[PDB]
Amino acid sequence: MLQPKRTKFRKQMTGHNRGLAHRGSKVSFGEYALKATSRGRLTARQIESARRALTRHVKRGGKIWIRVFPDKPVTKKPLEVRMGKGKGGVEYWVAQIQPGKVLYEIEGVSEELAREAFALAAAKLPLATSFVKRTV
Amino acid sequence: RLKELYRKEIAPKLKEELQLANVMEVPRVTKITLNMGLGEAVGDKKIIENAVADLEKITGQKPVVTYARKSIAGFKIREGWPIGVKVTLRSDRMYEFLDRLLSISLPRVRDFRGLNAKSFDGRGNYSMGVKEQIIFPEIDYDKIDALRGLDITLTTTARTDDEGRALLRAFKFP
Amino acid sequence: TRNGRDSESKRLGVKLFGGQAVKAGNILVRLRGTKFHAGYGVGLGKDHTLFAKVDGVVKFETKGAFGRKYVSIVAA
Amino acid sequence: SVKKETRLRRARKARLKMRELETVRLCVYRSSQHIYAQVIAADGGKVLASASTLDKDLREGATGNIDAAKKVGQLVAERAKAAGVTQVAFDRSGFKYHGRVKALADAAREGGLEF
Amino acid sequence: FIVNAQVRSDLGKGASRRLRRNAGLVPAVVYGGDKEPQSVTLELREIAKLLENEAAFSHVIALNVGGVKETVLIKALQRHPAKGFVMHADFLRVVADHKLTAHVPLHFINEEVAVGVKQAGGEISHTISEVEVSCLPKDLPEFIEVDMAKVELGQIVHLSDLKAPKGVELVQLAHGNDLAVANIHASR
Amino acid sequence: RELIRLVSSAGTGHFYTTDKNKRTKPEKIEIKKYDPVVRQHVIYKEAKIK
RNA sequence: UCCUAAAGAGUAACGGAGGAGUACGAAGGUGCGCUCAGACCGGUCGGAAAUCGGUCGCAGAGUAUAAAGGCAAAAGCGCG
RNA sequence: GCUUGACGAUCAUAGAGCGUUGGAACCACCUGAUCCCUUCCCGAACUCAGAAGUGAAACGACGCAUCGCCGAUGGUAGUGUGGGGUCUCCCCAUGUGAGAGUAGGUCAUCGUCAAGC
Repeated sequence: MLQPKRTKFRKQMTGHNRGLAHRGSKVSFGEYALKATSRGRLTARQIESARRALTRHVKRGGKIWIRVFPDKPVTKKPLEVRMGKGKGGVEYWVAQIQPGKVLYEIEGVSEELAREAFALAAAKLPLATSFVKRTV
Repeated sequence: RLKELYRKEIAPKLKEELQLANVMEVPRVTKITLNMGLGEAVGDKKIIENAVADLEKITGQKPVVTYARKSIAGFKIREGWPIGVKVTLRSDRMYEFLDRLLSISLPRVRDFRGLNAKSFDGRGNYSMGVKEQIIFPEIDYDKIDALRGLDITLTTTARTDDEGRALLRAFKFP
Repeated sequence: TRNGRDSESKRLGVKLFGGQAVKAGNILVRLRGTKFHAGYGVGLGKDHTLFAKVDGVVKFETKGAFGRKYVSIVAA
Repeated sequence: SVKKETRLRRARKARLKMRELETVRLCVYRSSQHIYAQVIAADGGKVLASASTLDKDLREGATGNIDAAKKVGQLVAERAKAAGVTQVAFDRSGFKYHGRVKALADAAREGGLEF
Repeated sequence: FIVNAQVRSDLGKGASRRLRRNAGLVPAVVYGGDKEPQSVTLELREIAKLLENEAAFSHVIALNVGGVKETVLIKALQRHPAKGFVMHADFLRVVADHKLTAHVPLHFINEEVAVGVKQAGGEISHTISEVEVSCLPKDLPEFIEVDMAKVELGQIVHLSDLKAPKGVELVQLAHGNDLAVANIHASR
Repeated sequence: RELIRLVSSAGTGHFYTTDKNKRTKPEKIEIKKYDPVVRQHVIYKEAKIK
């Protein structure tokens, strides 16, 4: 799916996900957008699954922007493995998202079809999202 | 020469040929290196100074034997340590410098056209060839196989392109 | 492919902060390469340790070009 | 310039050493025209007095030579005997120690002005 | 366009945060000119009905605190990132003889009759709306028209190809950064 | 780098001590340093550790 | 040596990243001399690139060695 | 008194970029190396006999505000303490409080010293 092509380090910490998305919150490239209203994580096959629901529902045209990008490595321990024998290996990638972050954007589409497209997209996402328009 | 040809001819007219205001935006010619391509078969350390034995007798001056920057593992091997040769002749040797080729010895070997038309890279062009290391006064037929090279263009020593063309020439030789 | 082996944590930093009385031998900044520079009466040791060469109080000015953070001691 | 900064690229260490150290300074000037001198005392920023080669006694015409550099060695020295130091320190100031630079200098040693 | 406003003689984090949840107000300021900035409180119910209008930002909007009235401009409104309501409206004044930079929205009128839409199959690509201008206040436009009745499949209309009220300086043409305003592109 | 020794040319060994690459320069050193005892500087010869 | 480490020190883990078990008689002192790299280009053997000649340069270079922190009053080279 | 020198206070509100100039004093060249020497070969380096020449280049002050650079107010994020909640997070009281962004200054402000007008 969506990875960085390289990374400086193979592992990050766990970290936290605090604050609001004061950046990433405006519809910067399209006319309509799926903005998240709750915080969470998107495991890069939630990214692609909602992307495939969008492009398939429009069926004629329009340009679609993917504003989110999974950049941090997430590491699991396998089974039959005791705690603490070094940090486990990377499995997937995750974008840390805040309330207010624009996830997807679209143009060239009617306002009734964009709501029907981002409702297909939001059902494949573990977030509480919303539909927004371009403001100014 | 720095004489009747230089002092009383090249000086006073060049101000109003270009509609210039005052005196010393006349250019001057100072420097070009040998840059004899030492970097081939350079790990010798006995016949780089064959180009010292080449450069001494005909140009009258001791070379610097110039070490480069790199360990350039693609162009050559850096074990052949000094790959530059450079000399500055004098303004009091500009007499015989103007008078050693393009006065007596312009046929280095031959040119089938010396047209001063096919290079408008705006840095004061000319068209003449001097690259053989054999064409120079006071040389025998063969006591050294001293085959080397010598690379002559010129650039600007002034503001624009037009400043050099009547200045590079002194006589009516193409 | 194996991690461990951190070092033993050299205790660097600004000792004897910027209003304090000094005596004329005091180590004034332990330092890993002159993050602070030498003002009026301070010394600049070999490992870039700043040391008071006279008595007084330490000032911590910012001065000059290059944005040097200086440590100078004023005999006050 | 290519000339004025490359000597102030060389005039760098003693510039700022004698303000750290607070001792005497001899801010001279040489050129193809002239050879000057002017002295600053033991604090980095105090002018003593001035003495040019535009001084009243030797504007005779061969001004600023190595002949006319030894005339300057006892010249600002009398102007620094109202100052009160025996030794005096040497601004190289990007002026390479081969010509009028030392001939103002070494004529001060006989001229009551020690180094 | 008229806004009612009040005095707002108490400032801070927890004060401004309790106007929004108890009183239902928004904080604001007017500051512009060579004059004194003034803190202003204002109602969220009426500032959202002004932002309903298509020409909210590129239009002279009247405002009164009491009997005092000003030719006011909306300069850099602030917004809740999550729920999208207005907090801190942040107005300007108008001194009627300087250049008064603002944002002006775009129209893109002739999109049905386009040689890259009709004959050759292509769709439009809005890259930029709401260009930021600098214009004297009587020549403060609501709109800037963008004509796309001759753009072909592959042709790019820039801001160099743009237009009207002629007394309106575009800020991006003042520098070498010429911006691409729309496209017609082949479909996916 | 193997350890050397710098002796005086008398019946006195003050013996400042250091090391060098003898795998580069197989001869000795005749560079001369300060002496506390004899108080003249002297030809500081080979180690000769045996 | 950096991170974790919470803007003074310090601070754990079979936590995340790398290194050392030396070099140097000059690679030190000093005296003296002296300042990068980059794109831009000139093809008869190198033509992405050298020899370097000179034009816009805007530490991005270099530091014996890991990383951090530092530098021009150089904290790189030449030579006595 | 101003022109300009000569090291310094202050350090990109002082910085770069686009015209006019100064010749007398200063300043760069220039004429050349004889007598000092400078050369990894050289008097453009630099050492100088100099003052035959020259004010454009060279630099210098002196022009002009696009750009860098400073930058409110107000808000916001954070946060010490005390208390809540639906507690991987926020809210309330209270104290504090950015960063980024938002009209625009400006071809800076100083200090001693001197030859000349």
